[PDB]
Amino acid sequence: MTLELQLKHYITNLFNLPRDEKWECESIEEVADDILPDQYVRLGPLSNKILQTNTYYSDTLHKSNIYPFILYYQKQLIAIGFIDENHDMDFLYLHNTVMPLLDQRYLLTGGQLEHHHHHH
Repeated sequence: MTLELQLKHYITNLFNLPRDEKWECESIEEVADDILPDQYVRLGPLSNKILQTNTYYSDTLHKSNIYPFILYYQKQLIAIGFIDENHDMDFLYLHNTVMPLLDQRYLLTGGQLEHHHHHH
């Protein structure tokens, strides 16, 4: 039920990349504003805050040009996201220090393409 495990499975399932391939974790201190867009850090408390970001890089991730990372502060998950080839920012779990803004479990595990009706 680990959040990091779901993130690895979610990313691998998204591009259908080998799940038996382990990546290399890199621990470095980065500013939320430098990484996350100003749209989510226009004036938020994460302004000039140094959050520990764990970026993972492997042969599959490097080949697909995908840079996945997890943001946490004081041993606490703050937000999760990865950058695809389209440079588009994909957020699977957003949780600010004060209160969370966006948090959808379906997106995190990848909701179906339709769930409005099924009883039929």
